[PDB]
Amino acid sequence: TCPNHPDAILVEDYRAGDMICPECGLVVGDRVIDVGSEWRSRVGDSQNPLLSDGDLSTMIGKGTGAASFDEFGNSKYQNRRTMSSSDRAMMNAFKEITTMADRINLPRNIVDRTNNLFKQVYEQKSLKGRANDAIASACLYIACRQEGVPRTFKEICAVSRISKKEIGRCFKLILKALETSVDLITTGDFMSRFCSNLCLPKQVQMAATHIARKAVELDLVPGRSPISVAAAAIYMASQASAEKRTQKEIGDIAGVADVTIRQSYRLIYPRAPDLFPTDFKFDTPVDKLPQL
Amino acid sequence: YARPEWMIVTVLPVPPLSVRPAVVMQGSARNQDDLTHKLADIVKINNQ
Amino acid sequence: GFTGRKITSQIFIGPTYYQRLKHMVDDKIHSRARGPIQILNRQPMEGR
RNA sequence: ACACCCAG
Repeated sequence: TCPNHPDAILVEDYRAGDMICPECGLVVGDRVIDVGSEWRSRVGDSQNPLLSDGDLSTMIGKGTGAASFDEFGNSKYQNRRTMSSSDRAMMNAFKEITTMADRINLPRNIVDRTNNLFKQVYEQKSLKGRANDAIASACLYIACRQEGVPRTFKEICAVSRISKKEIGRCFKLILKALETSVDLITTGDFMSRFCSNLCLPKQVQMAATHIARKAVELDLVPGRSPISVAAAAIYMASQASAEKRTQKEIGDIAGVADVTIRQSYRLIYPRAPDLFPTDFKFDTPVDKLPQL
Repeated sequence: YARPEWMIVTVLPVPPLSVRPAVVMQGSARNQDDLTHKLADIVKINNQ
Repeated sequence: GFTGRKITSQIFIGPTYYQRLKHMVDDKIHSRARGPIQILNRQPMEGR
């Protein structure tokens, strides 16, 4: 832009309001023009960027006088509004995702990642026949897992109308049709949620997350779901402390059947003192645990 | 300079961009002016 | 205080509670040679 | 845009 030195980048002097090059100090161009608002409005709200770019339509307000009403007791000018059937689907899905996420009290950043995942899939258009609620509820599952805090399928299925089988199929098909790799869950990621819901203290939480990580690392129970070893970790940490919790209350939070938690407990039991940390205040002795 | 039929407008003059500029307000988001929104409704009804 | 002479009048002096107000001259001083201009008016902007 | 507020 500078005549003598065109290669140098222009530095901006907003205080002095002009374009100056930093070699010879010549002022190029004209006075800088602010692109922001002059007040501290004559502009409207921006289009939602994730919503597809439609039209800059306005709305018609309520009638104010006799000239705004027809003689059969109604307004002459009606608030007809254009919107694409694709934008109607995106809006109704986004309005379902915020409903879905706020039922389990997700933060807004998971919602924004879900809406990013929904818009990316919907424009790529590989999921033609599956219901919009099913694909949206699967995108909420992935965005929860991609932020390092995944959820149980039963936890998401409790909120949505969509069954576990259907969201499972939608979860498989989205990963295949997005070429997106997502990390495998562990037992430590399902520890803070499953322990605070049952009203257990921090030291009980630390004991539960230690015996769960030790069981996975030692590889004592192949092929069991991480839910079944997390609830077993809660069951030992609660039965070997003051705050006792029965299998019904633990399994209700975990969705794990009161069969499955015993099936998990019949093999993790006989090596109990190896799993516990060396600095745990044992309110209940290890040999005093019930033989379940 | 002013005929009576010229007051009954049949073509609507669209203002230039210097009359209705688009602002940038806390990030990359072009907030259009009220005239641009109103001229959007003019074209949509006229096309309809 | 300057010449050391007694002031002929007798000054009324004593402890009085005073407050300092947030209206401070460093928050109010403002000058502008040439600066940014508005997107619509091409006139100088509003306020320091 | 609105609130609050400075000076007369």
